[PDB]
Amino acid sequence: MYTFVVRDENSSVYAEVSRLLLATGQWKRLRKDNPRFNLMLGERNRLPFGRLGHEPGLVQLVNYYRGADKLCRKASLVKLIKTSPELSESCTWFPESYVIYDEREVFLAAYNGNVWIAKSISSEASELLDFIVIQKYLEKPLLLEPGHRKFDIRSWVLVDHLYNIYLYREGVLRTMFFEEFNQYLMDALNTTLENSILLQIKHIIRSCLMCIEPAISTKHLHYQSFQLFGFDFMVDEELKVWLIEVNGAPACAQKLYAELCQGIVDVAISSVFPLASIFIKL
Amino acid sequence: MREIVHIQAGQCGNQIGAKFWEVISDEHGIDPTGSYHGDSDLQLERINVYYNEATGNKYVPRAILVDLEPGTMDSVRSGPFGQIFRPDNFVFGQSGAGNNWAKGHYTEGAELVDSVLDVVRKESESCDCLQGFQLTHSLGGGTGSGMGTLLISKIREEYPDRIMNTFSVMPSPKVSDTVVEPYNATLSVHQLVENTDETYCIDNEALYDICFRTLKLTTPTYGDLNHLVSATMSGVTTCLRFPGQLNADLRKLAVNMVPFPRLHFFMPGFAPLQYRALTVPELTQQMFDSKNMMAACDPRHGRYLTVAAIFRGRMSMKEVDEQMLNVQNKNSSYFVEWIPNNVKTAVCDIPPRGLKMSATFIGNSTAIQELFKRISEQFTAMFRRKAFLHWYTGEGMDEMEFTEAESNMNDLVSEYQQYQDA
Amino acid sequence: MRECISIHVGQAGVQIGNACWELYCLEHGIQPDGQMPSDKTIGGGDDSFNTFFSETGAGKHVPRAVFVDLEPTVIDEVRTGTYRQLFHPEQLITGKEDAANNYARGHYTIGKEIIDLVLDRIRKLADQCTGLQGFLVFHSFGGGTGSGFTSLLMERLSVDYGKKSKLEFSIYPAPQVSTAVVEPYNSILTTHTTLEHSDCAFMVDNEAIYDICRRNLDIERPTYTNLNRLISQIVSSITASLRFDGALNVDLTEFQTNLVPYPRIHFPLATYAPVISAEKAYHEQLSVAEITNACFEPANQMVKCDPRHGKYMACCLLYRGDVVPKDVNAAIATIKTKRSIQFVDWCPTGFKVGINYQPPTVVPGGDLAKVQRAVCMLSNTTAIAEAWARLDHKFDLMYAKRAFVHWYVGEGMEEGEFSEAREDMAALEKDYEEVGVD
Amino acid sequence: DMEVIELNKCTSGQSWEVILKPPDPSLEEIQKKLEAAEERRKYQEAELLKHLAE
Ligand SMILES: Nc1nc2c(ncn2[C@@H]2O[C@H](COP(=O)(O)OP(=O)(O)OP(=O)(O)O)[C@@H](O)[C@H]2O)c(=O)[nH]1
Ligand SMILES: Nc1nc2c(ncn2[C@@H]2O[C@H](COP(=O)(O)OP(=O)(O)O)[C@@H](O)[C@H]2O)c(=O)[nH]1
Ligand SMILES: CCOc1ccc(C2=Nn3c(nnc3-c3ccccc3OC)SC2)cc1
Ligand SMILES: [Ca+2]
Ligand SMILES: [Ca+2]
Ligand SMILES: [Mg+2]
Ligand SMILES: [Mg+2]
Repeated sequence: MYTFVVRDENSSVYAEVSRLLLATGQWKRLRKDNPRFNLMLGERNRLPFGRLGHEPGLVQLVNYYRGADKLCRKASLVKLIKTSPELSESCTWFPESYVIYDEREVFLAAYNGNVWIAKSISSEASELLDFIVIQKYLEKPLLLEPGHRKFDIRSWVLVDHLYNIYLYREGVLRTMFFEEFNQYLMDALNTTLENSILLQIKHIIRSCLMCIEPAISTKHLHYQSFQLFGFDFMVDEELKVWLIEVNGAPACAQKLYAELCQGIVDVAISSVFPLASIFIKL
Repeated sequence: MREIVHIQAGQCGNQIGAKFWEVISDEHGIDPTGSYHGDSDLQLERINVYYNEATGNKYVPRAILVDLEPGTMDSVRSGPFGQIFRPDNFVFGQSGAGNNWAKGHYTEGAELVDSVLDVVRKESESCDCLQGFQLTHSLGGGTGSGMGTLLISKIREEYPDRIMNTFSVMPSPKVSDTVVEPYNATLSVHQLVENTDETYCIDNEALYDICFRTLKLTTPTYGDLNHLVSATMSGVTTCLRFPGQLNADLRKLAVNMVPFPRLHFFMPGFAPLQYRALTVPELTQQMFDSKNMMAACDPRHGRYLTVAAIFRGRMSMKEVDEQMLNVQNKNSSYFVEWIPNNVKTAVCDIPPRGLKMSATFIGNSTAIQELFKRISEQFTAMFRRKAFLHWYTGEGMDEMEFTEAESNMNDLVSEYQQYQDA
Repeated sequence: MRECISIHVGQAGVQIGNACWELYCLEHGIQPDGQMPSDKTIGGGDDSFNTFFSETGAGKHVPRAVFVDLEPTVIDEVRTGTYRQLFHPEQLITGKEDAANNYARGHYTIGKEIIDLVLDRIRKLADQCTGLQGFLVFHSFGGGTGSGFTSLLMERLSVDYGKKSKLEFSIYPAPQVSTAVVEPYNSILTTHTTLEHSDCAFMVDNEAIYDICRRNLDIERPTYTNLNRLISQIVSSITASLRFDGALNVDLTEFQTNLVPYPRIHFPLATYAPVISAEKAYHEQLSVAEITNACFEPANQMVKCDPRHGKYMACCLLYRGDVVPKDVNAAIATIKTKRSIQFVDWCPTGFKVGINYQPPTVVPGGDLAKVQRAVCMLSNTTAIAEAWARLDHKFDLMYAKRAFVHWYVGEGMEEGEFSEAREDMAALEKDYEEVGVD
Repeated sequence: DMEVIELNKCTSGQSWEVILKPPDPSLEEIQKKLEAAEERRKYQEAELLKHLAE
């Protein structure tokens, strides 16, 4: 009989995870301030990672990685890539970005197709600076037919306590799932989703986590950690995958809630707390 | 040197007090004559806590026998370990209490209350460091209940910086002698709240259910009920009598087990209650079981403020720590979350007689309110018709004093309910 | 030569002191009766070991330490112990009844009675010093004596010895090895009081040592002996520079200069390596780079925390044994390219290194194996605030319900001191956040 | 590029510094605290002895 607490009511994903734990008959939900627990579904802002793994005879597990905010923030992601030797400036799959509060003089040098976009879209530099990071807007994206429309790809990644990178087989396209999207490529561009896009996707995901691995790894800590991430990609007309942003607490597709949340319990929860694959390992 | 002055008052208090001294004398290897015949030096390392060393290297129990009638104390002296007690410590009257708290606390009792303190003071002057006072009595009587609380009030006046500890025995309709027992109990509790630091609620109803349902005794006698108490008192004062890695000095017990100056009523528990040796997880499960509670209160109906457990005998200390932490994690809904690590456990290497290993339970549970509620229901039931009050009013008491005791106890219950919903 | 006086308050302070002074006598080759064959200058001398030892005409090397406890039961074991001929009878101070896990009882009630006696006994050893540096206080956050009396003692020492520095060796309370539940109460109170009197305090979490003695020494239930013998190794490595010839941390002043940039922030995170079991027959002797890299492992720290998410301000490396400067610097370069070592922008990213040629001495028959080389890292990390966060949270749980408060008010202390001590801790955690957190 | 500065060597050992990257209440006040707490103990005990006398 394992125990777990809930400290995030706004969580849409772990609302199903906590529901399945009570359906096993081997997991008991306790109060949100009860220190005697095995699993923790903490909040997003200011999570007390300090009070974890300090209870005698209790192997504690948290659904977040301390220090993963360097990858899930706008300004941090740009800084992380440019300052890491394993990523550096010469990064093929990451668009030209600049941090503006800085890299103001550096931005104007590369400015002199010239359209950018700021976030935390206009061809003129002056307007953008006056509004306020500034990323190079992909002026030539891949367009689906019929419709001549723009889209993006969401991939859910689960990393357990042993830091094993697992990629969900079922992705979504916020223009469409993989099975429908794969058929379109084979009929229009004469290629598969596995080779053209998914290969670059498995590269971006693996490279980012291995870069920040020795900074957030919980191999020799007093508490283990796991976290479900949400990568957002972009594909141009040359079939090249670009990295946009990484979400710390992402959402999931409606029909995929049953399958994905079950997988989280199996390889990220039951792997630590055994009871009485839908993931592609990288 | 941390010496404790033991006091037993009344019929009940003396009979269970005598059984207490029987067991610990066996544990410390003291024959009925008062000489030492043990085998280990651990039995004499902290022997000065309860025993006074005599002239011929004997050990005379630092205990005072008090009663208003010689009927009970003469039975103790004519008992198996009656020649071990100091002859001067036998202070008794002749009139009696007659199961009357009024006679014991105001009239007849006050005529002898000074005679006892003269023995109390004499036992205190020989103490290198007076630890506290240990009282053993019942609350359904007159001598132990009336004069007992009077001694407490008198001692506290003389010794304001000494710890007050009592082993109060609770009356019950099942095991009763009179009908005025709830009257005496209510009047005693009010005194125990304001003038004591520690109190072990020992319900005779719980002692009866244990003998009847668990021990399978078709007809339990007082002697059987005393065995449960005698073994319980042996477990509670284990660390006090035997050298431990915790260094118990009674005062620490008060600071740790009592979070609020009015909530200091504990629930004793013992396990096992046979040749087949029990294992560590078996002792732990029984120790928190409701069938081993000696206060007739269901732990699941309340929450534990503080919990102290002691394990005697040779056992895997690692496994003990695991099973204890196991209960807290499997039953976290019955432990308050505003007191971190409110469950401590120590291990004694010397087991009692008859058992290779045992476990004694002490818990300040808020479920003890049911004990005071049961008395309050029996009290008001009679007091609303002013029944049997002429036995008290004829001793100089008024109805106003009873009403104050009823209110003071009901307010105590409200406090236990207050922190139960925290 | 400048002498130093050690102070051991409470059961924790005394027993730990026993493990240290035992280890001290083994490193300097001092027999339990006080005799030292190595010391050729009988009766006098101003060597490196005279800072912690005084000499008589008989050739006895009397330690410059004072043991104080409200109960005799602990120090009486020292009076009849192996080193009974080592200490002078006036150095062992004992009272009647203890503080009973109560800060107020040990600071106000009983502490007032015996404070004048202790200071007089400390004055006895202070007059035997040509140039006293300061004091080393050994106590615990949990005990009523180690917290109550210590706080009062540290106040008087700042009055009678204002120009003297005072270092602490406090013991952080852990649930695995605890004696009371009001220890978070005692911990906060003694911290608030001694904060303005301590120049540098080294915290040692019992939970860490307990888990180190289980992981490395393969001991199921480690005793105080196993704990103290391990803590003594850390203290010995820190005070090695004081007891032996050196250039780094030669006095109690450099400890504050090289580790304490901000007065309030004087809690360095200590890390020791390696911890080897004696029962092990075949072991691989770890190299210089291997034990240095182990300093950035949470499983070898005195306080369990994650320095990766905290910023450093100053770091010191203390090596003992077969260690050469070439291998040390070679290790530091490698660590920077693997570990997340982040220093504050207002401090030089560097390391102060000290090397002692004499290998770490171990107690014969103990549980620690003899090593050829070791290292004790002293890093002032802002991630050590996690220790305060945990402790203050347990403080807020009980104080919100006003539990166990009357035991402190009944000893003369006011309820206002709780809030005062808590608002001070809330300001302390704010300081750490303004330095490390971006 | 690291720099070793202040290298001092002695029979007991040697020491240096490697750089990687450039950047009270008086006695009277205490006695008042103690005597104020002692007096409150006497007060709380006086109220106890008074209550018992009543
Ligand atoms: N490392 C170590 N910690 C100890 C030792 N003894 C006690 N402690 C810790 O200190 C805490 C309180 O014990 P002490 O500080 O020794 O209490 P005390 O000094 O006897 O003072 P009193 O409160 O009056 O009993 C406990 O929770 C332990 O965790 C020891 O010998 N070694
Ligand atoms: N457990 C136990 N309870 C007793 C014993 N003798 C009396 N009692 C309880 O004490 C109450 C009777 O009061 P009693 O002690 O005889 O009056 P007193 O001694 O003169 O004050 C009854 O409710 C009994 O439950 C005994 O030997 N064992
Ligand atoms: C929950 C709060 O934390 C505590 C800390 C310390 C104690 C002490 N135990 N103690 C004493 N006298 N009898 C006992 C005792 C009684 C029954 C069982 C086990 C015992 O402990 C060996 S003195 C202090 C108790 C609780
Ligand atoms: Ca008469
Ligand atoms: Ca000399
Ligand atoms: Mg009777
Ligand atoms: Mg002590």
